[PDB]
Amino acid sequence: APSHVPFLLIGGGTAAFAAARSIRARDPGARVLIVSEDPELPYMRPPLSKELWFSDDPNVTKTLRFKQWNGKERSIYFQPPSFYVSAQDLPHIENGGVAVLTGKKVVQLDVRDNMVKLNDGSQITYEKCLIATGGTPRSLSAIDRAGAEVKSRTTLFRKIGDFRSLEKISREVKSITIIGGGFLGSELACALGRKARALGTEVIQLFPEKGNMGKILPEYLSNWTMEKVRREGVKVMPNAIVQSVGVSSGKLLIKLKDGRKVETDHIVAAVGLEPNVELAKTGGLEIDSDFGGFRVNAELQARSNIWVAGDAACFYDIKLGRRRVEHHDHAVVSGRLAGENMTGAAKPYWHQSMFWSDLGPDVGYEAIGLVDSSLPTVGVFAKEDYGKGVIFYLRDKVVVGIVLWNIFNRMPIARKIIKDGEQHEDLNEVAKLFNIH
Amino acid sequence: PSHVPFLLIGGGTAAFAAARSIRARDPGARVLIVSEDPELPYMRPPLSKELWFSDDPNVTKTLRFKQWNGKERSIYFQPPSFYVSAQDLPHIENGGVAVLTGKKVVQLDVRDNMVKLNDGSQITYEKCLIATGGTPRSLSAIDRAGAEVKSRTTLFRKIGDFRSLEKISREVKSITIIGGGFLGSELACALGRKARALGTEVIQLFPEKGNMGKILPEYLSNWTMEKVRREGVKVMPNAIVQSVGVSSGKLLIKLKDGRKVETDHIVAAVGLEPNVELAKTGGLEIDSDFGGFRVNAELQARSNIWVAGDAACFYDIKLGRRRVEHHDHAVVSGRLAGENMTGAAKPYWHQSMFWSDLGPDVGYEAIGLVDSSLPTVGVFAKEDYGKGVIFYLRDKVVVGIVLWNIFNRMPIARKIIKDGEQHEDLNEVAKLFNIH
Amino acid sequence: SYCRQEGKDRIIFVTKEDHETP
Amino acid sequence: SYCRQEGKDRIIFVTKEDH
Ligand SMILES: Cc1cc2nc3c(=O)[nH]c(=O)nc-3n(C[C@H](O)[C@H](O)[C@H](O)COP(=O)(O)OP(=O)(O)OC[C@H]3O[C@@H](n4cnc5c(N)ncnc54)[C@H](O)[C@@H]3O)c2cc1C
Ligand SMILES: Cc1cc2nc3c(=O)[nH]c(=O)nc-3n(C[C@H](O)[C@H](O)[C@H](O)COP(=O)(O)OP(=O)(O)OC[C@H]3O[C@@H](n4cnc5c(N)ncnc54)[C@H](O)[C@@H]3O)c2cc1C
Ligand SMILES: NC(=O)c1ccc[n+]([C@@H]2O[C@H](COP(=O)([O-])OP(=O)(O)OC[C@H]3O[C@@H](n4cnc5c(N)ncnc54)[C@H](O)[C@@H]3O)[C@@H](O)[C@H]2O)c1
Ligand SMILES: NC(=O)c1ccc[n+]([C@@H]2O[C@H](COP(=O)([O-])OP(=O)(O)OC[C@H]3O[C@@H](n4cnc5c(N)ncnc54)[C@H](O)[C@@H]3O)[C@@H](O)[C@H]2O)c1
Repeated sequence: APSHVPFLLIGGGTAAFAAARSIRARDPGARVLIVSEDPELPYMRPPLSKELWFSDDPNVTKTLRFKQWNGKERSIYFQPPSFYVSAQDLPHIENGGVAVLTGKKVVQLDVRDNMVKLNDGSQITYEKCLIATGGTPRSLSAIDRAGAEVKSRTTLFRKIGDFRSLEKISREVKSITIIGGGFLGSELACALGRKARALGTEVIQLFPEKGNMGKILPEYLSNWTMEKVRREGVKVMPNAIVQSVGVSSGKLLIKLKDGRKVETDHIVAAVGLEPNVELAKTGGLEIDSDFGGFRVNAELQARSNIWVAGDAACFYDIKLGRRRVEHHDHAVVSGRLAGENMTGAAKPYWHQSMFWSDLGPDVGYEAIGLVDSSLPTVGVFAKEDYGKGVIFYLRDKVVVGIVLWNIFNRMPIARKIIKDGEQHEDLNEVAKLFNIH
Repeated sequence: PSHVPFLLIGGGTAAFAAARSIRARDPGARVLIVSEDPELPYMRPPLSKELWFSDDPNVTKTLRFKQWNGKERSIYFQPPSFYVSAQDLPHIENGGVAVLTGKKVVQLDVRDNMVKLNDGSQITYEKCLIATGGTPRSLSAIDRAGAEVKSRTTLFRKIGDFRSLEKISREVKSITIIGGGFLGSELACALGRKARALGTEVIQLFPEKGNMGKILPEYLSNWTMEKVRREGVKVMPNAIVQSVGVSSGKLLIKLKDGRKVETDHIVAAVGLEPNVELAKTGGLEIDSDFGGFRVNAELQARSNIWVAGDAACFYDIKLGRRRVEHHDHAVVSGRLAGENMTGAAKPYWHQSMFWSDLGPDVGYEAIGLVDSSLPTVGVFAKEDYGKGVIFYLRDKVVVGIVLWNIFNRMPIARKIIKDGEQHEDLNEVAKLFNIH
Repeated sequence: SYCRQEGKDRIIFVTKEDHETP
Repeated sequence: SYCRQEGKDRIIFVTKEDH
């Protein structure tokens, strides 16, 4: 709506909200305008897959509130609507503010003129711009070739509306099949398994890997986590590659290449995230060819007045190399860094971001740095019960990534270990700083 | 020299172009060039093309050559009177350009805007250009050979190498050039001219099938190889050097095919390795595919650090990610970098060209992505490849043009490159060039 | 004005009057 | 307390005595 805005953030999400908060904190009076293609105000995604499913409140799907670890409870939105101002009053309100253009998609970006054009034909001029478009759920090819009925009965799970639809389906239908054994697939499988055990329905999870989080955890840990998810009330189906999806007898029927058929009433597809890089083509922005997303430097900078943060930002870490991290805490830290650099504070990615996952009561872990299953791994465990322990990821002999397995308040130690590459020869002593017992 | 506004780390073509652009946009700007070489910035193409054909016995000392119009010119970009002393640079009125010769930047600290010299002194900057170029690569066989062989091997990059090679060309009866790239072919032509003047022997060998096999198509590279052979040069295509050893008091190159090369001197022109020693200290990203410092469309690596010239791996919006090791590209990149450090935001828009003259019968200009891997369409006037133009196509789009033995036709090629039109037939496009 | 295709590289020969002809 | 090696994976079990 406004013709000109000093700070323009494209996309309404975790990275954009963090960037707006940093910009307003270190630059009081800044006019920040968030252009979100979705009608919802910025909100955090993790509750939609972990906390909203375990709420005792029957009407949780309408209020979107949940209780965090302490006694306090909070809504899924980052801030109430009173926090944001209208885009009309943004140029005139004293001491600036943050505004959201909900339901408006940036379709054209011009870097030389510092201008964007929306889906309604409106044009906004900017001084500094952040591209925090995040990503969109990838879709299975067998779902696409299936037809229209299957796509109607298939759910790509990233938004609040997707959460509401899937919750209503779970309350209604009996069998639900999760496709993908990654983060979201495993979390949703655990939540739906708990719901089914409450009700008495069937929940299935299938993936091509040998275990849950096969791309993150080593194979023994993957198998252990798969057993825990299986005892969470989920019929986990590993080594399953989807080839066909087709409605039979009024129900979905997944056919796998190994010859196993799976009859279900609904399908949830969590098969990765495709970064939203549509603005690059019209804006002449480089796209990283080996990690995806907008290619930026150590300071999350793409051009003279364009930064990229979040899942769409393929950045350069001096310590660990070129990375793209699709995680909530990474979105927060990258948004804060991008806003700080937008307000003339040139600083590279230094504070490493972590992520967490709770796959049932007995699986809860944290991770920092390069956590990839292809890296060599050394795990030190207390007292085949992989209950408590710590896992180190090594490039040559330096620790680049650490997984804290069922041990809590140990993040400072792992952060210090990763910060100073010491080329550890023996890894029992470094595991000793973690009070595993 | 403790603090300078503009700091150019590698003294050469790109650094001089950037200094001139900075002075043009910003009157009174203080620019300091830190050159490890003791020589003031100078242009390199004469060292391999023009200083050899000069009709002056004192060409070693004068370092002067004649241009197209016939006016005599020094290889130095400007006389020493142009440059100001680095001691008086902060105090000189209306700024100036100063060169710190014989000083190498060994430590680069991106986070404190600081550089440490090999002598231990430290310079703080506001805007910094990494205008370092590269160093000539070395053969594995030469490196693993003895000390006598390395004594009789030269890496032709600077003025001292030119003077040395000319002295050997006068005093030695046989010279072998390793490599068939740009520098190898140019030195082959110059040394062949000298040998025909004297009666001596000149050898050039390379793994490829012809000269500039990485730039020209195979037929054009073969034609160019025939031309350089008729320049009075022994050219040996498809040659892989296994070992080099001193036999009978002279160098003996043993090829992987079994053929022996008896020679008295070796000039190794086997590519350029960009000087990325500062990246390790400064934590600057190095491009894995192209090498050199990775920068964006505006030749920018970090908030206050730009990279231009030979060591810059940049993103051209029209054609993609590139690293171009050429004199005119060095000038254009220096100009763009100086504009950006002055406070502009211009991306790489004006495409840079390059030229090569391999004897009187070979002279060409090229613009855009000129890679032998890309498919090409060549239109030639009237087996003979005398005059014509070659179009390099990515997906039906002209990404590069080689103007073959045609002059004053670069504006048309630049216009063709500027538009992304998918031309159905290129004969109609070639009709814009009156090649006949 | 005859053509010739070798791999990914095509060469077109053109006469002065063929170039002249619209 | 023992150490096992499965390819690039190294699993070490330690008791309370090993701190
Ligand atoms: C269900 C779920 C649970 C998760 N749980 C966890 C967890 O427990 N832990 C964890 O670490 N991570 C978790 N994540 C990942 C994490 O939440 C995301 O990686 C992070 O929120 C991404 O933030 P972002 O701001 O980069 O992108 P997003 O949050 O996707 O925001 C992008 C926004 O930009 C909009 N947009 C896109 N294109 C355009 C355009 N052209 N113009 C305008 N607007 C546009 C989108 O519609 C959207 O509003 C979870 C993700 C999901 C989906
Ligand atoms: C003999 C010869 C002939 C050529 N002919 C042609 C031609 O006909 N056409 C054409 O298009 N191109 C030609 N070129 C290529 C062209 O000259 C180069 O591409 C161009 O000079 C590159 O400029 P630059 O400033 O990037 O690097 P350079 O010109 O190599 O300058 C780099 C300088 O920085 C110094 N330096 C490096 N590291 C440091 C450090 N850490 N601290 C301080 N100083 C440092 C180097 O010693 C050197 O002085 C030729 C090159 C040569 C050698
Ligand atoms: N705890 C957390 O950090 C957390 C939790 C939930 C979601 N997330 C984020 O949400 C996003 C969505 O998660 P996701 O699990 O869909 O992606 P992911 O990147 O976490 O894992 C990809 C999963 O999809 C599977 N997959 C890929 N291609 C497939 C195919 N053709 N057929 C079947 N399976 C296929 C993989 O095997 C793997 O199980 C990611 O960005 C993720 O990081 C993070
Ligand atoms: N006319 C011009 O534009 C021009 C003229 C001279 C120099 N230059 C520049 O000078 C620099 C040096 O040129 P160059 O010719 O040394 O490199 P180049 O990049 O032109 O080509 C590399 C050459 O080295 C050869 N080579 C590589 N490894 C080899 C090996 N192990 N054994 C044998 N041969 C090997 C290759 O086959 C090829 O002939 C380049 O940056 C070039 O662009 C440009």
